[PDB]
Amino acid sequence: ERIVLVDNKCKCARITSRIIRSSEDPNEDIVERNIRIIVPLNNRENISDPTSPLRTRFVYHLSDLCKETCYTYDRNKCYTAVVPLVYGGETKMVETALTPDACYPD
Amino acid sequence: PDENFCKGIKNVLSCPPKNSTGRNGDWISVAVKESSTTNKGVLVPPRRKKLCLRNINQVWHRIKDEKNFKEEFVKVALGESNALMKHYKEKNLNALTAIKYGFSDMGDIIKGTDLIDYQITKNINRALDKILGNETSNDKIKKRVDWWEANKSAFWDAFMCGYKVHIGNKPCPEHDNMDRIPQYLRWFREWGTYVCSEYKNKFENVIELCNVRKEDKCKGALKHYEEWVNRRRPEWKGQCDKFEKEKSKYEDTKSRTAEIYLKEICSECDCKYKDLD
Amino acid sequence: VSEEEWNTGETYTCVVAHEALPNRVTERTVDKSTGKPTLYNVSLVMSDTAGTC
Amino acid sequence: IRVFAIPPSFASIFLTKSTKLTCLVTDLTTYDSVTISWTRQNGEAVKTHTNISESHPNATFSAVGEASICEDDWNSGERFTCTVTHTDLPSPLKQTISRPKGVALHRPDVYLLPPAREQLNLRESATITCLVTGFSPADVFVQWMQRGQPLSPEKYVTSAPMPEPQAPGRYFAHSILTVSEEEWNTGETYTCVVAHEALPNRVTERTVDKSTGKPTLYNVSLVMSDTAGT
Ligand SMILES: *[C@@H]1O[C@H](CO)[C@@H](O[C@@H]2O[C@H](CO)[C@@H](O)[C@H](O)[C@H]2NC(C)=O)[C@H](O)[C@H]1NC(C)=O
Ligand SMILES: *[C@@H]1O[C@H](CO)[C@@H](O)[C@H](O)[C@H]1NC(C)=O
Ligand SMILES: *[C@@H]1O[C@H](CO)[C@@H](O)[C@H](O)[C@H]1NC(C)=O
Repeated sequence: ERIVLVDNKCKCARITSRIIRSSEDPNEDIVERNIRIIVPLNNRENISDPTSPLRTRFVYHLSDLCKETCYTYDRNKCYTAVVPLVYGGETKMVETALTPDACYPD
Repeated sequence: PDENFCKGIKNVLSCPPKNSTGRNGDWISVAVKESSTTNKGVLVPPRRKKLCLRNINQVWHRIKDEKNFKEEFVKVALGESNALMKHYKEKNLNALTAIKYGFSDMGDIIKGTDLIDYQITKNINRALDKILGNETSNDKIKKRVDWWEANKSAFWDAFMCGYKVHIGNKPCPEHDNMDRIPQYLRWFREWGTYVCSEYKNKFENVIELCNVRKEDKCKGALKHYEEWVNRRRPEWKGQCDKFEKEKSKYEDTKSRTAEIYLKEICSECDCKYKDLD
Repeated sequence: VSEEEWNTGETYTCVVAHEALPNRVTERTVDKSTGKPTLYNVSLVMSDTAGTC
Repeated sequence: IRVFAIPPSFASIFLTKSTKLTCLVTDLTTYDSVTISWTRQNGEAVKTHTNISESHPNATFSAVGEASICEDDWNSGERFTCTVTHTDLPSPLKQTISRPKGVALHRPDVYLLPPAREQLNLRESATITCLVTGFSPADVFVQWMQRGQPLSPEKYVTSAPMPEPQAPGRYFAHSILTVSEEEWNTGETYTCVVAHEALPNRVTERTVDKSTGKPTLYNVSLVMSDTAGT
């Protein structure tokens, strides 16, 4: 019964609006926005770069997300980085899987 | 009638989803057992590891009567019925086996004979001992067995209450009275059913690929099958060894090979057995 | 329109045409679903399980 | 007379892209008569060894092995042996080496544990344990890096793989990086990389620092604007 206007995945916002149906009377029925936004609370500022510090200031521009480095990982997409590896004198750069269940071989 | 009477709804606490974990549980990973020497090679299911006892964990000390003892296990049984069926509703599979396995596991926790090293199990055992009175070890074990055998009716009726809130008009199934079957045989049956379903799936894939078409994808299918059988062989070895050690003590298990014990009774597809011979 | 009609959702879409416009059509929309709302419940959970939304 | 054959770890298979078998013979007299060709399952050989040193720190003989076997042969698991021609042994010694066949492949889980608050109260050194759980077989390769560039191998020490206490066939690996306490307090990101065959991308990485690993406080600036929306 609620219309999901905007569902951005990185900001993990859920812009959805619902109307409570009133009784038999002139219309004063309440229109609501059922916005339910979720914080990671432990992710870093550069989501692709693992070597970033903790992000504390989360800026949620609600008008902007309707239509910028993004907050939480999405299981559909891959956020991957390259890490150096050494067996000796040689240095080899190998792509790594930052999050499971997203880039698993399917 | 083969149904349950209208049971009043009691407050139940939420439980974490069984499919919340991305790994979907690990059969191989076993956390705690009573002893891995006398009970070697037994595998704990994800269902037992995810067995949500939050309702009894809150009031395991404030409880002082057997009427509340029956009522509290009804509350957690309803939560398990909601959790198991919702998990299998997404999976589109029959949840009766999970319901009865969870009931039997809960009953063995009530006994204290459940093949687990939980202090929660010890706490519930001590609470039930102080409910009925303190006696010697064998006497209190036998009294707890008798009490659970007498009072399992309400718990099992709550389980089909959770079952019939969804199935509705279709008749309720029968108890099947497997409560005499211990924990490890039931875990063997659950493991066999799970691994037989996965063998059905993987064998269907490897047939549909290799038998019709050596394609690289077919070679990958054979490699996946090889990896899975290599993963599952030590589990079979340990469980069969356990069956051989505890072989002689029941009549139903007098059949010599463990695979035919799995095959001849219940909860199996009669397809594969992973014998080393 | 009748006041009873606006209470039910008909999406009352507005369409215009003009020269200095890219598509030659700009589509605007008003209904009872979108508007100034009476109640705002902004709900945040301080979740620790991240990377799953 | 000491002889050892070291299987090539999966890091040697992956990073070097070449399978190099070494059957080292050390702590013995020097005769310089070493000519060893790695025998395959059949009688033929692939390649001879290279770079034999006729000196040792304790004035003895140190030998090494070298070969280039295709990776598909190792996937097949054919048995390989190293036989010695060097003249001190009256009879050649054979060390049968091969990849085990039938072993399970469980993906490892890389887990980072921050230093305890008791140790951080000392203010000299901070120890971080990169604890790996549930990999099979034992051969696991682990690295430590700071902010993207690697550390020296002396800074971090990793233990040999050991059987899991309760799991039947799994193994656990435990590695420690010892750093000064003030570096941990500055917030430098310390990361651990584990290489194994059963991983999806063969490399998975985890990062921990002061703000991530058991932080004392959660500082969050929860700002929001334009609640009217469009
Ligand atoms: C930090 O975020 C920036 C985006 O603002 C990224 O930097 C570049 O990202 C592109 C696309 O992934 C890469 O092709 C470039 O190589 C990145 N730049 C550098 C210098 O590597 C990236 O997500 C983050 N930066 C780093 C260094 O990880
Ligand atoms: C917002 O309020 C409505 C009722 O007015 C309620 O149904 C809805 O669940 C609320 N939103 C959240 C996130 O709880
Ligand atoms: C905590 O956050 C506030 C507001 O973002 C900032 O002013 C302050 O410096 C922060 N303190 C620390 C120790 O990060």
